[PDB]
Amino acid sequence: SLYPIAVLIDELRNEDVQLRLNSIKKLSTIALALGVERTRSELLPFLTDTIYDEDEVLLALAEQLGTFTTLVGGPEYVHCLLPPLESLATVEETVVRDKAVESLRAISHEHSPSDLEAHFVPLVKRLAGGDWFTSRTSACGLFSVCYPRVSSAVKAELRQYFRNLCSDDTPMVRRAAASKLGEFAKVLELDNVKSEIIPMFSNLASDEQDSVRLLAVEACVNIAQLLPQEDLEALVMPTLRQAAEDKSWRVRYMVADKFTELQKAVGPEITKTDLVPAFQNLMKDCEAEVRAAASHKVKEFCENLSADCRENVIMSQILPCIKELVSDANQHVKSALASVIMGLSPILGKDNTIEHLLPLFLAQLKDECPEVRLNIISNLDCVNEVIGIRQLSQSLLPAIVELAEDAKWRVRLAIIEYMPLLAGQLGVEFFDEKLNSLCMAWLVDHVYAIREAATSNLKKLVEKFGKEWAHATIIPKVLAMSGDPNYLHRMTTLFCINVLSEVCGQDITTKHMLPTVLRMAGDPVANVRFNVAKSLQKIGPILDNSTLQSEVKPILEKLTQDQDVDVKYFAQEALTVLSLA
Amino acid sequence: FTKELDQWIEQLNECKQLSESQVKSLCEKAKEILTKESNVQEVRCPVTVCGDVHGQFHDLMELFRIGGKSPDTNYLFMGDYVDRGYYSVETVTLLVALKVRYRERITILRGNHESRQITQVYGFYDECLRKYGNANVWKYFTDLFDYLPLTALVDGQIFCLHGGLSPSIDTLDHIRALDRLQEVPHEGPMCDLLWSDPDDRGGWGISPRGAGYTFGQDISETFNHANGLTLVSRAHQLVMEGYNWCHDRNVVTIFSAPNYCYRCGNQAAIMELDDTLKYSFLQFDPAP
Ligand SMILES: C=C1[C@@H](O)[C@@H]2O[C@]3(CC[C@H](/C=C/[C@@H](C)[C@@H]4CC(C)=C[C@@]5(O[C@H](C[C@@](C)(O)C(=O)O)CC[C@H]5O)O4)O3)CC[C@H]2O[C@@H]1[C@@H](O)C[C@H](C)[C@H]1O[C@@]2(CC[C@H]1C)OCCC[C@H]2C
Ligand SMILES: [Mn+2]
Ligand SMILES: [Mn+2]
Repeated sequence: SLYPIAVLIDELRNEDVQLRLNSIKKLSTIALALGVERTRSELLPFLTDTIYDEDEVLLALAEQLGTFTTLVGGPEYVHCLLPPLESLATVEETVVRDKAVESLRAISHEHSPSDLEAHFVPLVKRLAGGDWFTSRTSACGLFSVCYPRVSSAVKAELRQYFRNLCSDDTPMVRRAAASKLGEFAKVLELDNVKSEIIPMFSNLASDEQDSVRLLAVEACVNIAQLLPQEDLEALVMPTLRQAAEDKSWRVRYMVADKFTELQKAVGPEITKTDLVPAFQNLMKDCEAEVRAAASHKVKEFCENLSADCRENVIMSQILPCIKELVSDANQHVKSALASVIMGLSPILGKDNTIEHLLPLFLAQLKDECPEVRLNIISNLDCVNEVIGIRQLSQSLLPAIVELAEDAKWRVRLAIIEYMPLLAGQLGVEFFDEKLNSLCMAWLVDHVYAIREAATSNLKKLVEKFGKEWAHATIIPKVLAMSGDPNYLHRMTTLFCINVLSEVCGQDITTKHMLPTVLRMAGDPVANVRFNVAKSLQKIGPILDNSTLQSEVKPILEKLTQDQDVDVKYFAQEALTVLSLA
Repeated sequence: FTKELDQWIEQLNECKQLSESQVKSLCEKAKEILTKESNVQEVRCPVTVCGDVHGQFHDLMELFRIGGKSPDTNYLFMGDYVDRGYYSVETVTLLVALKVRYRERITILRGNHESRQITQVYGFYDECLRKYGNANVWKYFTDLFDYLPLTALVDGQIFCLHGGLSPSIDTLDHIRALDRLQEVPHEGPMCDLLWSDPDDRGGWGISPRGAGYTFGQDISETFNHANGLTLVSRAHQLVMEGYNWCHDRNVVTIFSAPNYCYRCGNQAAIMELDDTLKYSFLQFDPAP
């Protein structure tokens, strides 16, 4: 090896002419050492064939070469970069073949029209008409960048090779051609899109291999946009209508997946004619993957129907299918629907929502699958900003209050975990008047786990409304429990003070909670007493130092003299942790 | 040593048995503590009274989910920690471990199953073998069970015990007068306290268990009046509703093993005696 190039090499390992990783990235510098002439005459050549399999390296080498135009002599020599890139394109680990292509696409623009024809396109062919397969999987991504700029004669040539790539004998070289047919389509003259693209499209849509067919749906969106509305019915729709009917649910899945994109690409008229029925068929597909994909698109679809026929196709074509899906067996499907169904309100109005959706809204808020009622609960903002907070509270509140008080705790625990959500959505004014009551009631529930749930639920609530809202709406009622005759409730009080010090700030804790805590150091029951020690150890860090020494230290010290073993022990522990011992 | 007990408890809460080594330790100390206690152990409220558990470890965890974690919530278990259930070892060891760490927060009584012969017929003995390869852990626990207090008096008004009343015991003093440091006898006061069952036939009757007796309401009223008791709180009997009142409320049964033997389909309950001896029940189903 020789300097300066030898600096790239890693003489310390045991490879096969491997390069220094942290160095291939510092390549623009060696290029600057020797000049532009020597970068071409010796650096590139060395990089071209010295292609070990050190992947982290191969990747960088591919990326780095896409920003070397200028260190090679500028445009006039940009093609010196082809050889090493052509190679890197046919490698293994796709990540590399990708970078190779991205770079090849980048520098394609640097090549002059004349150089494209002389060096680039020729590289496209050798990759297309290449033996190996990856060499072709990657040729597909290089047609759209050179087509527009080369000659009418070469344009033709390029079209032919792209064709041959679509009809390749290998499924992969076909899946690849298909997923790049759209972009290639966009750079051809309308004429050739009709005479050349359409036939390739038609062919790939009716491929023996469905892994190839499901990919032509995406191509259909692109081709469909490029063509004038009147040409759609003759050149495309038969193929698309067939796809939604395809034997392979995978192909149907892609149709429901790209439905909204097809809608736009095809136009309102055809959407009302051909797509509304297709959509209904997909929502009733035997395979739940397809029904779900479809249900997911419900809101986006109705949104895009022509303003004039909108509300009608909805109440007459779409809505009856939706009532069906809310009852589907698969939770996969009820799932997809619930995460978007209430988004239809601002497209049916206050009146329509109140009469036709609010019922489906309840049918799901009381569904078995937890994810389902949760999806409905996570999206109230729109139904709420459409119908009135009262008209909603009038159709949701009884659902909640009925579950917040129910047979099984667990079922109750579930409603406790909707609160931070309902809060954040419906607002603090609604919460202070219809929900705060329920959250306080749970603090005193018979079941411990419920009390516990509601305790930490307060912290989540303060994170939603703030420390001021806490000092005014919640701390007053929480403290009131310290006077409770039942020790289970008095402890609940200290448990709420423990959690609320985490988010109420030093002021509000010292002034409005610390006093109540220190005041219970003389509670008649030992359990409250030692839990007081614990509470001071918990909130101690939030209090400033003067407080910890003037008011806490004394109380703990006294507790250490208590008759009870545990109050004594926990008192000591608190001192030691706070460093007041 | 305290940091240790805390760890042992953290372990047992993950349902992971302690080692033969540690059990031997835990038991020696538990004995020390349990010896000082009386045959009619004084328990001051507030405290939650629990009935049978029988190795149903996950239902025990459900019990703590409902009544609160120890030592925050005080507990009084009326015996029957082993047999029938699938985790006798984890269950009884967690409980004894709670007792050694928090003498004043937990009270454990002896049930008819905290004994040597019955544990070799219904689980515990064989489970110990499958989990320790030898009978030592079983001997450490059955020896310990000899020290378990036969009964507890809460606030000098609520008398708690596993089984029930004996025709050869009419006063709390008669009970304090027994020597409980021995295996459970096949007949007599000590036996009866752990084996008898309240009945809806008057006076004394022949127990279908083959040990102890049945006793009607008349017997309870007399026992209660003669001892300044407001209630007799016991377990030992499967009760579908989890808990059950009988004898014009002079007696209450509290079973804490939901779906007993994993086939009965009964609810379980625990009884909360507050700061004022006011009682409330919590019924629960088996934990999922
Ligand atoms: C346990 C019991 C009794 O308690 C049980 O009392 C009866 C009436 C009510 C009870 C069943 C309750 C239901 C709810 C359960 C439900 C289920 C699903 C199962 C089942 O479980 C029972 C055993 C057990 C545990 O699960 C239980 O006590 O519930 C056995 C019968 C089962 O159908 O009944 O049965 C009659 C049968 C009787 O047998 C045995 C009894 O021989 C045990 C003898 C009497 C004992 O002698 C000894 C040694 C230890 C032991 C052999 O110590 C007492 C002094 C003499 C001494 C030799
Ligand atoms: Mn029993
Ligand atoms: Mn029992």
